Amino acid sequence: FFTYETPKVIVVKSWTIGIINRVVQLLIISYFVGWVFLHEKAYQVRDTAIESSVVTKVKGSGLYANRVMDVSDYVTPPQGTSVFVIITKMIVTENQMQGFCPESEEKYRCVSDSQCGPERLPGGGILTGRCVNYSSVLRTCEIQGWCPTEVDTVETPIMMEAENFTIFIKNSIRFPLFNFEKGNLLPNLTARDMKTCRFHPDKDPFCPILRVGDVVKFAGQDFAKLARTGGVLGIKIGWVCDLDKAWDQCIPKYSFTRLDSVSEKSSVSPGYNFRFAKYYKMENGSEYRTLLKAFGIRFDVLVYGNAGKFNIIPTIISSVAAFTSVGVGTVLCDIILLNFLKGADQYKAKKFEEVNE
Amino acid sequence: FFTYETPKVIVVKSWTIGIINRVVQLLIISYFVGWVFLHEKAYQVRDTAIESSVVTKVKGSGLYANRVMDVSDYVTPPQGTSVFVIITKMIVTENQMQGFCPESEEKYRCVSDSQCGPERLPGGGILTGRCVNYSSVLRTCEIQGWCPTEVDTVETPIMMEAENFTIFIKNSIRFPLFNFEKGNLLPNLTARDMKTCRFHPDKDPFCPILRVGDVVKFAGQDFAKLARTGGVLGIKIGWVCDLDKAWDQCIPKYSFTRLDSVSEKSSVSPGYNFRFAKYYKMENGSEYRTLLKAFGIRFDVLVYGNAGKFNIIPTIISSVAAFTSVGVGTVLCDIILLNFLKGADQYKAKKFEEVNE
Amino acid sequence: FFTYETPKVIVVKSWTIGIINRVVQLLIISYFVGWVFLHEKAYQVRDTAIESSVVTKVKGSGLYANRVMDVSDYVTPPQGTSVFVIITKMIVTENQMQGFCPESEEKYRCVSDSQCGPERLPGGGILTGRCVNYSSVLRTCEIQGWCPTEVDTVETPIMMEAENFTIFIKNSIRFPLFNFEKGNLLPNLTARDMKTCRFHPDKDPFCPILRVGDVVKFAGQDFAKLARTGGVLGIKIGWVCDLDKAWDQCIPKYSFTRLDSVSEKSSVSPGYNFRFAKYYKMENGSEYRTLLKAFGIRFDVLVYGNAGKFNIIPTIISSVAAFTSVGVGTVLCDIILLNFLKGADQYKAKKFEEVNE
Ligand SMILES: Nc1ncnc2c1ncn2[C@@H]1O[C@H](COP(=O)(O)OP(=O)(O)OP(=O)(O)O)[C@@H](O)[C@H]1O
Ligand SMILES: Nc1ncnc2c1ncn2[C@@H]1O[C@H](COP(=O)(O)OP(=O)(O)OP(=O)(O)O)[C@@H](O)[C@H]1O
Ligand SMILES: Nc1ncnc2c1ncn2[C@@H]1O[C@H](COP(=O)(O)OP(=O)(O)OP(=O)(O)O)[C@@H](O)[C@H]1O
Ligand SMILES: OC[C@H]1O[C@H](O[C@H]2[C@H](O)[C@@H](O)[C@@H](O)O[C@@H]2CO)[C@H](O)[C@@H](O)[C@@H]1O
Ligand SMILES: OC[C@H]1O[C@H](O[C@H]2[C@H](O)[C@@H](O)[C@@H](O)O[C@@H]2CO)[C@H](O)[C@@H](O)[C@@H]1O
Ligand SMILES: OC[C@H]1O[C@H](O[C@H]2[C@H](O)[C@@H](O)[C@@H](O)O[C@@H]2CO)[C@H](O)[C@@H](O)[C@@H]1O
Ligand SMILES: OC[C@H]1O[C@H](O[C@H]2[C@H](O)[C@@H](O)[C@@H](O)O[C@@H]2CO)[C@H](O)[C@@H](O)[C@@H]1O
Ligand SMILES: OC[C@H]1O[C@H](O[C@H]2[C@H](O)[C@@H](O)[C@@H](O)O[C@@H]2CO)[C@H](O)[C@@H](O)[C@@H]1O
Ligand SMILES: OC[C@H]1O[C@H](O[C@H]2[C@H](O)[C@@H](O)[C@@H](O)O[C@@H]2CO)[C@H](O)[C@@H](O)[C@@H]1O
Ligand SMILES: *[C@@H]1O[C@H](CO)[C@@H](O)[C@H](O)[C@H]1NC(C)=O
Ligand SMILES: *[C@@H]1O[C@H](CO)[C@@H](O)[C@H](O)[C@H]1NC(C)=O
Ligand SMILES: *[C@@H]1O[C@H](CO)[C@@H](O)[C@H](O)[C@H]1NC(C)=O
Ligand SMILES: *[C@@H]1O[C@H](CO)[C@@H](O)[C@H](O)[C@H]1NC(C)=O
Ligand SMILES: *[C@@H]1O[C@H](CO)[C@@H](O)[C@H](O)[C@H]1NC(C)=O
Ligand SMILES: *[C@@H]1O[C@H](CO)[C@@H](O)[C@H](O)[C@H]1NC(C)=O
Ligand SMILES: *[C@@H]1O[C@H](CO)[C@@H](O)[C@H](O)[C@H]1NC(C)=O
Ligand SMILES: *[C@@H]1O[C@H](CO)[C@@H](O)[C@H](O)[C@H]1NC(C)=O
Ligand SMILES: *[C@@H]1O[C@H](CO)[C@@H](O)[C@H](O)[C@H]1NC(C)=O
Ligand SMILES: *[C@@H]1O[C@H](CO)[C@@H](O)[C@H](O)[C@H]1NC(C)=O
Ligand SMILES: *[C@@H]1O[C@H](CO)[C@@H](O)[C@H](O)[C@H]1NC(C)=O
Ligand SMILES: *[C@@H]1O[C@H](CO)[C@@H](O)[C@H](O)[C@H]1NC(C)=O
Ligand SMILES: NC(=O)CN(CC(=O)O)CC(=O)O
Repeated sequence: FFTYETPKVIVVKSWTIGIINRVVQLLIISYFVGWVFLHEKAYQVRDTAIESSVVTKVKGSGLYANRVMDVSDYVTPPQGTSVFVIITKMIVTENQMQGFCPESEEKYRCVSDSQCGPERLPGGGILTGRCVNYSSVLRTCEIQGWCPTEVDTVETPIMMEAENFTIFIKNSIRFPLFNFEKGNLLPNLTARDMKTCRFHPDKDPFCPILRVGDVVKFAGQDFAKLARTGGVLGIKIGWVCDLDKAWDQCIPKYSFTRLDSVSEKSSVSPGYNFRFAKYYKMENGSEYRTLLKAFGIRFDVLVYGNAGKFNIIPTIISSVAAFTSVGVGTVLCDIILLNFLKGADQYKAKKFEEVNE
Repeated sequence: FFTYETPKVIVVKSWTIGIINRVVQLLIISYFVGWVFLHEKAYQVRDTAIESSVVTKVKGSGLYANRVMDVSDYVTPPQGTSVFVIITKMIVTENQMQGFCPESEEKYRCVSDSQCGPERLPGGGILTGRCVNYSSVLRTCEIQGWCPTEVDTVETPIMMEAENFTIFIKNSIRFPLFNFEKGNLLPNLTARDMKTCRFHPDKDPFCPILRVGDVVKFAGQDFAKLARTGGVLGIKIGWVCDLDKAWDQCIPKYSFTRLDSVSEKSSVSPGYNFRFAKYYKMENGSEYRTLLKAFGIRFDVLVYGNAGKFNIIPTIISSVAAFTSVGVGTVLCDIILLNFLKGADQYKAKKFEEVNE
Repeated sequence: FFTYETPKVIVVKSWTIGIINRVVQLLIISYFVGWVFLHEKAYQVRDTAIESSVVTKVKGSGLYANRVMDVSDYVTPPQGTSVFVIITKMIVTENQMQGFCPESEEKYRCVSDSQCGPERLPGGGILTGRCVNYSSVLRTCEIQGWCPTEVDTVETPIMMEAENFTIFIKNSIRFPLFNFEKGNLLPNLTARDMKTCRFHPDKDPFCPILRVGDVVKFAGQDFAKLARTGGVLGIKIGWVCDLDKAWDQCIPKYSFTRLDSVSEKSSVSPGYNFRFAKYYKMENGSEYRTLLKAFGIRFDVLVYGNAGKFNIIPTIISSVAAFTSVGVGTVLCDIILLNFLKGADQYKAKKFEEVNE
């Protein structure tokens, strides 16, 4: 049945409620224009599924254990991904072989073979149950495994030179929704630039060479301590780009932080270290290995971003929401008009028609 | 033109439609108060961009191949990240050298040199085209590469002791929106605690030491089988925290599962294994290597979470949505009033004014 | 006070505005039925927190440096995760030892000891400050470190055979919201299938064997060049599944691309390479190593997806939004009726009641 309903309406002409209503409407409109559209950029589509690729390479040489250490000695793993370690401190145990020997840590002290049992399984290898002489002063439980066991009585030095190593970060990102590609290596970067650019998160965001010490400082850490305990530093690269502006306005934002925050607050586990071994065998069949306890700084490059570009659909939908919402003022203007205008009684009479039954 | 419109309204006074309308309104209000605000916590802002850091360390010793294996023998890779493997089974091929030799697998059986060609490229090295004697009973295609080739006729044992290794998980998380930091190592964790805490997802979520066997059990797996085939276990740590409550109420939730689910359902690929080599060279220039086929359990620690905290903006917006929505009952109350109240005719007459032209 | 308000309404009976109003309503309804419900599937819940597991294994043998290279020689790292490298080109420096020696790169050319200082820290080891003879024609700064240093005067060949290696991808995914599990290895995959299936993103998405050369081609790259410079290829596996259809309708979508896009656009850094060393020691205590500069293709398997399944809550909410929105046509029908129907004056008179004071 083709019939169109529309409500009968009172049309007050008082100047007060006119200005007040037009004012409330102007406030709604201004809120949508200023906050929903400008600040929150509701007029554009957003891409958050950013595709990122990170390739890294470290350079620098250091003196440690009276030997020169280069990238292949101190960076692990070696494949140049977004997570890698620069080893800044080591505890080395040369020429371990499978056999029997006493633990060196005082935590394994024994006077009699009775104390050597399941109560102290952690560390070294498997206990024999015997109690043996580590030195003339100390006696410890005998173990079968890699011998001799490691010793941690005196602290080893750090590789101070590591503060001066360089990290090359080649980062490529793409917002697929807009088919947009950019990286921190601009296409006009020259060999000279690589030789002389000085990275700074504000002054030069497109220099791909970062000094380790600078990264540690930006993260609010003291290299002397971090290199002693080890830790984890995050290099966050953010691509928040407004594709309505120029390609050259899309700029990476570098943040630096320490990620293993629980470590600084903990007396039981203060840094980051791990153990690995170099494996050898003699001309004879038998095997031997060097055990290494490495302390270092773990870097992981975390890439995030979102892009926005003007689109008609969201603009239409959002403006429709604006116009639909401009009406909401009628509840306020109604309270005011019907209850606080000294002419309220007349308006209440004209607006409401009571009914009974 | 400062003019304020408002609609003329009928004001029924029937008790039935009064109670029914106030009831529908109470139902809307109660739905918003109970579901939108309480259950869905629409009164608070949410942070989902959680920053997580995971450091791991394994401890334990085992007997395998009549040698003691420690962390550096059986964990790979070694850097203590959120993904690592404990090797529970091995197939070892000692002292391989570059040369010529016959394949040992029956899948390469040949009677004549004709059968040795491109049809069987997988495995070993490059075929010479010749057919040679592996043993007096079996003959196989000759290959050039690492010799001798590996053999898989009889199954090797697993490292049962691995069920007893321990995994140390130091996890640090931060919700940046609220500048909130916490980890599974509480600041009051003591050396005694580390020596004696018993991890349980409910009874002790802040014990950082997890027993491998316990992890395998929580994931509904049988260590005896998993260690034979290899597999992938996920340790999920969830931080779902209501920052309106106390910091100490923010607690990690551990889940355990097997991630390579396709493996249990497959007859062709049942677990997880990989090959690597230890490289050596003699006093002579020539090189030789030990080849290793490792079966093990891959652990990856997956950290997720979201935080919520009271904020005024979303509370205002949501309550505005509540009041705006309370009106929607008028369509129902209209159907009822106008069509099912026995006094309907009068109301239809008072409400509608027909027009023609 | 149990009172029910309802507005007094004009009820035009003109056929024109009847058809026009019913038409606008039909357009709103059709927009919701066609776009909000069908295309955008607003009638179902969505799971985006997909759980994915990837296990990889490479197979193939190649000839390089007149030796046969198998998986343990050219894949790194070895643990078969979703990111791995196939090494396609190498620069080998045999039997390095700690000592003194001259740089070989012309970039370190010196005539006098004065030029050997901090200005050229990158590369090799630590400068002694002396200027020494590399050859009768060239002189370079002496360094202390691993000797001899590497040389890059003539380009080494690539491992062409790598185009023919195979990548086994076992991918298991689970949408937890719907407790849905599936992988690219179907449970009915047979050894024959593994021996003979030919992967294609459209014709055979469930073949888990991918030929390296095919992956390089799908990513729009030339193996001859990529294997020379190195690079990063992404294998994206997308699980976009409508759980209202059959389990067997849930199919993976393979995409291939090159992720280090900045490399092709850059003259300073064109590919992907990294350095590592094989470590040895003689019967004597002293150590020596082989240094390797590896160029290769990095593959990382990126798994994404979202699942949707019918649910009552979102259907109710969305249909409620449809009916609520069907009214919005009244502003348009009002403009038309009140201003463009030649009978407008009568309607304006019936609808509006002016008031003054
Ligand atoms: N898997 C594990 N099982 C039991 N205890 C562990 C484990 N991993 C670490 N720990 C203990 O937790 C504490 C902190 O570990 P952390 O690695 O930070 O210090 P550490 O002195 O390097 O430990 P260690 O030298 O024994 O490897 C130490 O007492 C350490 O022995
Ligand atoms: N890259 C590849 N190319 C061809 N076939 C492969 C590849 N990777 C694995 N396969 C085959 O898929 C099947 C399952 O592989 P899986 O690694 O689970 O078992 P496997 O017995 O350890 O295989 P293998 O011992 O040959 O490495 C095996 O038949 C294996 O040969
Ligand atoms: N950590 C770093 N510090 C300084 N320069 C670097 C660093 N990493 C790479 N570079 C330089 O950036 C340029 C591009 O590096 P890339 O690795 O792509 O090429 P390359 O020729 O393999 O470099 P190299 O052979 O010196 O390792 C080269 O000139 C290289 O020396
Ligand atoms: O500037 C190039 C850009 O123009 C258009 O975008 C507008 C944008 O909407 C405005 O906010 C303004 O600040 O920037 C542009 C006007 O110069 C389109 O995005 C497109 O045509 C083009 O990329
Ligand atoms: O507004 C962006 C919009 O993009 C897509 O919508 C497309 C649709 O995919 C096409 O079929 C086309 O015909 O209509 C739309 C044109 O923009 C997404 O499907 C949609 O989710 C997204 O909002
Ligand atoms: O309790 C400390 C906390 O108080 C405030 O939060 C309220 C919260 O809104 C209530 O739901 C209640 O359950 O908890 C708190 C009242 O004790 C604020 O969040 C803030 O002042 C403070 O952190
Ligand atoms: O409601 C949370 C809100 O936080 C931010 O809004 C800020 C804004 O960034 C500031 O400029 C400030 O002046 O106004 C708001 C105060 O909360 C986010 O911009 C916004 O997206 C988010 O909703
Ligand atoms: O088909 C099995 C499936 O049926 C139901 O889903 C409907 C779906 O809503 C329709 O769009 C249609 O295309 O597919 C199904 C009708 O065959 C339920 O999802 C459930 O009972 C079952 O899984
Ligand atoms: O519509 C999906 C819905 O799922 C969950 O809602 C559940 C709720 O968790 C249960 O307590 C149950 O009693 O009520 C709902 C039944 O679907 C989520 O809580 C909610 O966020 C989600 O929308
Ligand atoms: C170690 O042996 C020495 C002599 O061999 C002697 O001092 C003592 O018996 C042992 N040490 C301890 C602490 O018992
Ligand atoms: C870092 O290098 C500069 C010269 O490039 C040198 O002056 C400084 O001492 C170095 N720092 C350390 C800790 O060696
Ligand atoms: C390289 O191009 C970018 C892109 O606009 C520009 O900002 C930069 O100034 C250019 N570099 C030089 C040295 O001109
Ligand atoms: C091999 O010879 C070394 C001495 O050079 C000896 O220490 C080792 O025990 C021998 N092992 C075997 C198995 O003969
Ligand atoms: C292997 O050689 C032996 C003797 O050298 C003999 O049995 C036979 O010729 C070969 N084996 C087969 C299966 O042909
Ligand atoms: C694990 O350790 C306990 C003692 O700590 C021992 O009783 C048990 O036999 C061990 N399990 C295995 C499989 O060795
Ligand atoms: C450590 O602090 C947390 C934080 O409230 C608390 O729950 C726990 O009981 C404390 N531990 C001890 C041993 O008091
Ligand atoms: C090196 O010597 C060993 C014997 O010790 C021999 O097997 C090998 O073939 C020799 N290789 C070369 C290149 O001389
Ligand atoms: C290298 O030494 C040779 C002779 O020892 C001689 O040609 C010259 O002094 C040196 N080369 C240069 C370029 O000076
Ligand atoms: C790849 O293998 C086929 C046979 O399987 C062979 O014809 C082709 O030459 C190989 N490609 C290369 C580059 O060796
Ligand atoms: C294996 O099962 C899937 C699931 O429906 C099916 O699509 C496929 O055709 C099956 N394979 C064979 C060989 O029947
Ligand atoms: C070890 O012996 C080799 C010769 O075989 C010699 O080159 C090296 O300098 C020696 N090193 C030491 C520390 O004796
Ligand atoms: N301002 C509102 O949310 C009122 N809405 C109606 C509603 O969703 O309840 C108008 C609309 O968006 O169509």
